[PDB]
Amino acid sequence: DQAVSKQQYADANAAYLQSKAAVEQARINLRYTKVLSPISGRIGRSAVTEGA
Amino acid sequence: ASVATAYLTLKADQAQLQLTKDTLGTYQKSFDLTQRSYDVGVASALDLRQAQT
Repeated sequence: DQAVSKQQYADANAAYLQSKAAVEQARINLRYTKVLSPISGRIGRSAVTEGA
Repeated sequence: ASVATAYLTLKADQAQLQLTKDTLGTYQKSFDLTQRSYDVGVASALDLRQAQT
């Protein structure tokens, strides 16, 4: 409707994309703490046990 | 002299009537822009009331 001009939309869109990047960083850090196998194969024993 | 002053004040009041009508048009455009910016929640119900006044 061109009641709030394009620059005040562009900086808000930049803030939205920076918040998406911060949530994607936090989603990576919460994708860790459940450590995934990098590759598939036969696994050895746990060096540290449940509690270390 | 009286008919000259009466004709000139008639022209002046018609000219400023046209200008007041144009300001009413611009105020109405400000009001429906603020009403568009009020429904989705950018502007509260205070700027809308100022534009309405």
